[PDB]
Amino acid sequence: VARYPPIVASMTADSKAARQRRVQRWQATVHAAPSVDEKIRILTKMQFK
Amino acid sequence: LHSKSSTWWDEHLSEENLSFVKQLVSDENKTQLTSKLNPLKDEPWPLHPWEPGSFRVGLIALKLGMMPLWTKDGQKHAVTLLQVQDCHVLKYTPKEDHNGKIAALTVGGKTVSRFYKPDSRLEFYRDLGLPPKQIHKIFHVTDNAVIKPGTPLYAAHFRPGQYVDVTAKTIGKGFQGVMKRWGFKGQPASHGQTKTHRRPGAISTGDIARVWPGTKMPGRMGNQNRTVYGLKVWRVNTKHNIIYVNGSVPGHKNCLVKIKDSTLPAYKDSCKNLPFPTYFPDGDEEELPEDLFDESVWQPSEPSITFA
Amino acid sequence: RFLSPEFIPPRGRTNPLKFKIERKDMLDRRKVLPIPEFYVGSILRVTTADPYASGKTSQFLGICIKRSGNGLGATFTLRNTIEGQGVEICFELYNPRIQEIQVVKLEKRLDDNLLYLRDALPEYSTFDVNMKPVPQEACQEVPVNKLKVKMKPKPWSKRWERPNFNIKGIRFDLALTEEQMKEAQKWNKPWIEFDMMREYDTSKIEAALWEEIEASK
Amino acid sequence: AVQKMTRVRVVDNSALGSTPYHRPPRCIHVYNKSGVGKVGDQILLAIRGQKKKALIVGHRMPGSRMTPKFDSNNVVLIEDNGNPVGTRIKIPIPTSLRRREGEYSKVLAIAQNFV
Amino acid sequence: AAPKNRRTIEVNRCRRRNPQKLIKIKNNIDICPECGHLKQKHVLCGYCYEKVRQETTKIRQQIGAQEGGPFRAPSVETMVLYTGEKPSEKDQGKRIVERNIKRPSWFT
Amino acid sequence: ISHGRVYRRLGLGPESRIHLLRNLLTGLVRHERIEATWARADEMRGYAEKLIDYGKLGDTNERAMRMADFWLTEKDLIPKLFKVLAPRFQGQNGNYTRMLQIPNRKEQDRAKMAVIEYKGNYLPPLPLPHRDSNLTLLNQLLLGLQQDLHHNQ
RNA sequence: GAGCUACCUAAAAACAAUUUUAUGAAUCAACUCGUCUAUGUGGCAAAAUAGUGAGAAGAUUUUUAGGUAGAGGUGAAAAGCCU
Ligand SMILES: [Mg+2]
Ligand SMILES: [Mg+2]
Ligand SMILES: [Mg+2]
Ligand SMILES: [Mg+2]
Ligand SMILES: [Mg+2]
Ligand SMILES: [Mg+2]
Ligand SMILES: [Mg+2]
Ligand SMILES: [Mg+2]
Ligand SMILES: [Mg+2]
Ligand SMILES: [Mg+2]
Ligand SMILES: [Mg+2]
Ligand SMILES: [Mg+2]
Ligand SMILES: [Mg+2]
Ligand SMILES: [Mg+2]
Ligand SMILES: [Mg+2]
Ligand SMILES: [Zn+2]
Repeated sequence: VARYPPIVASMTADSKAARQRRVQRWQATVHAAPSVDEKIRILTKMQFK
Repeated sequence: LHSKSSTWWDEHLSEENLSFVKQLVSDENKTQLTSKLNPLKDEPWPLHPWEPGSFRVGLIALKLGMMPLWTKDGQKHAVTLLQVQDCHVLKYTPKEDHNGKIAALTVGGKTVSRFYKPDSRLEFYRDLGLPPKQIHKIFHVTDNAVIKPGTPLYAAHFRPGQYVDVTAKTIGKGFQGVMKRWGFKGQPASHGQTKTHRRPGAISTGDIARVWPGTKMPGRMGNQNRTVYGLKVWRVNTKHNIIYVNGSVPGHKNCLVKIKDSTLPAYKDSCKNLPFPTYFPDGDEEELPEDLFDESVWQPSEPSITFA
Repeated sequence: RFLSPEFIPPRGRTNPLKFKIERKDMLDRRKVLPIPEFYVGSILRVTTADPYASGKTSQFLGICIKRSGNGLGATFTLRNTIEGQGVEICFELYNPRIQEIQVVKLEKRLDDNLLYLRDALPEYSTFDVNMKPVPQEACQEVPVNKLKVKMKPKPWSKRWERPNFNIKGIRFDLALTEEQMKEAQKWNKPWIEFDMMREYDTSKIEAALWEEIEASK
Repeated sequence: AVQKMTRVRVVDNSALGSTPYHRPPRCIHVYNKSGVGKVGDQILLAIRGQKKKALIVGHRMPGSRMTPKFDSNNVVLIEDNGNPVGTRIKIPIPTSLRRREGEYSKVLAIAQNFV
Repeated sequence: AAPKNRRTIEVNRCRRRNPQKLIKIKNNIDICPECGHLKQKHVLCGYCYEKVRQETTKIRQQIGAQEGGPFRAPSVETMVLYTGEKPSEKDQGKRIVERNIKRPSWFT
Repeated sequence: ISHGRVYRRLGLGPESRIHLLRNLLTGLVRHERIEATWARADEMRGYAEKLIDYGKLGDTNERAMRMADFWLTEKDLIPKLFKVLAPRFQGQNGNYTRMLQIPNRKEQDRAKMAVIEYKGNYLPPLPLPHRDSNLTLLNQLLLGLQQDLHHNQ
């Protein structure tokens, strides 16, 4: 009966594993958006080349 | 290389011989120290009686710490614990060689290892047949009070009610400023003071065009020999050779101190009652109680004080 | 097994012999006078002989707000309010003019310091001088009183909300808005509790000390 | 510890203090070579435009062990001749006042409670 | 504060050639018995240590290849085996790292 | 005056000191042999010793888990501490870490360096300082003295 | 020589949230300015930094191009500004 902590990468570190974990954080804010406008707004709000 | 090289006691010893040498060196400490336990049966020097104006030897002790203490009047006295530890008489000079009117006895306490010491010090002790001691000190002793070298000294050499003087090196404070070294006021915090808060003010006057010798300036504070005068002895523990001395003693805990009868005017010839040459336990004239107290002291295990 | 705190040595470079010498003296006084078991927050009545009179006795009853000291110099503070005037006396357990110590009410409180009771309402500080002792159960654990006191206006003796005090006995919700509680958390040092070289483990020392105390009996 | 300009609580029943006034009394002088004032030390108050002598009977600063620390700086008013201005003191007074060098028997007589 | 006078080479030569400012000769330099290279008495040999770390890097490279990714540290003991060696009974149930080279003489 | 203080001042401050030591400890647990500056390795050695003590307490201990969680930033190491390192050091009462000084860093800062490792690891053995043999001239004379002393009472 | 700065012409921009109202109104960002103190004083800087402050839908601020030239220009006059 030992509650080992989940083996996941840190959220704040400066690595590739930690970046891919901050990507799922915003991606989850789309999953959890009720309306389709919010989903499309989140997916397109940030402009890049 | 055909040049100087460094060595220490452990460099060439094997794993087994490392333990063997440690046990051997400690073995020698045991036998040597038990040889000198009986001064009076080893050709003791003649024991002269006390005459007025005599000064007897003192002891070197280690500073254990402090504790509270109470008197039958209910007052609380902070007291310091001094342990007499491997204290032996080491060297004797006569009045002529010391160049003083009085003679000198060098005592030493707190036996130490033999492994990082100069050959000179080790030879000095090998002649005397003692393990090396941490520190030497010199005591001024009159001719009647001379004691043969190699004679151990014990806390019972002092008795409750006598006043004593302790000298030891003070705690070092490193390089310090002028406020903490000499208690200078300093300068204001605000109202326009620019980069001058803890600084010394004007060194001197404009006329003399120099700084007087002995002007107080920033420097290294502490680590100096200081002495405290007129400290009462409240109690002596004969089993552990502990002396209870009123008030504070210079130095840190585990610091070696020099204990000798007080030189203040009041207690000029108080050593009449005390063992004049020294306290000999080998004589065994009467066996001392484990704890010696001063009459005013309220001993623990006594009934609670009721100022009826 | 309740080992009185004063027996536990503080860490440092002082010799163990200095402690052994003191313990023997401490045990000697305890035989003459019995020092009851008590904790911070328990109410005590201490009868001491006054030195300003002819051995006449004085009595003071209060809650033990603080316990501190090692060896024969250990002390405990206890507060009360008399005719609407708070007073605190810092008694010395081994002072030879303490005639008797009676634990009127034995209990434990959420914190081991109750200095904040200076800023709490007077009710939490006032205790009846004439109150009779309450029963105790030896083969039981001491009760832990979980009372959370109510404070008077914010200007306090100290900043009890700050994380260094770690007070768990004050109703911070009533007296402080969440904005203040958030701001006060800017003085929090989360690493302190998790650095292993700052913890002084006394289990072995307590075990050896407990055996010696019983052996002397 | 009471100093110059400290704020004090008169613990008599005398009219000079008893009467509620928007300003408390403030210490103007401490009768010592040391500027600090402790239990049993006289001080000169400025109370309602009047300069009046007084005696400290308690303070918030810690003292030696086995003495009582109060929550307020308590003071009693004494006349120029030294007789207390007020006739009663209902607040506890420490018993150390008896043995301190000085004249405190008059104040002790007026005090019913001692701590 | 600025200099009132230029400082002479004779004054400067005393300051910067004072013994306090000279390089102190070292008495703690000795030879390593195995390699015959120089070392200080209280520090490890920098040549023998260099052998160990180069082998250590090779082993750590092999460990990474076996794991294949981050956060794959085993919960069981590890052991290193060289060509011509097979796990013993005591070696059962322990991660095994295999090295192409023969067992080094120092490594035991 | 810094008499009696048992810590070095490292990093940007007190919190920065812990995090710097925490990363070194995390590396030591994963790799079991680490190179760092002598001062930093000396500072981290104490935490390396105590961490193993917490592992010995056991997996089910909650205080050990919280402490292990804080210090090991990579959470895969938590099973390693409780199930690999702690079982290894069951017999010992202490002295789990071996720390030695290696030549100065050849990087223009000439830092004083040290290699810190846990005892019993799988890596190639370090070239430790080995004492002389009993067959040497000085040792034999000491060995000769030992035999006589024991045999003759 | 008006790519700085003073003033002007033409063509363009920016001002969230909150309360008032219907505003050279209010609180306060972005933005504009530079009150007080400390640091700095061959400095990060030939006028800055860090705090603290004033204005912040207007006589506001900003961008681009053009104009006025030394016996002169510009000036909500400080004999200010015109690299
Ligand atoms: Mg000052
Ligand atoms: Mg300043
Ligand atoms: Mg002159
Ligand atoms: Mg205060
Ligand atoms: Mg010269
Ligand atoms: Mg220092
Ligand atoms: Mg140090
Ligand atoms: Mg223009
Ligand atoms: Mg707006
Ligand atoms: Mg406006
Ligand atoms: Mg404003
Ligand atoms: Mg305004
Ligand atoms: Mg203008
Ligand atoms: Mg004008
Ligand atoms: Mg110009
Ligand atoms: Zn080598």
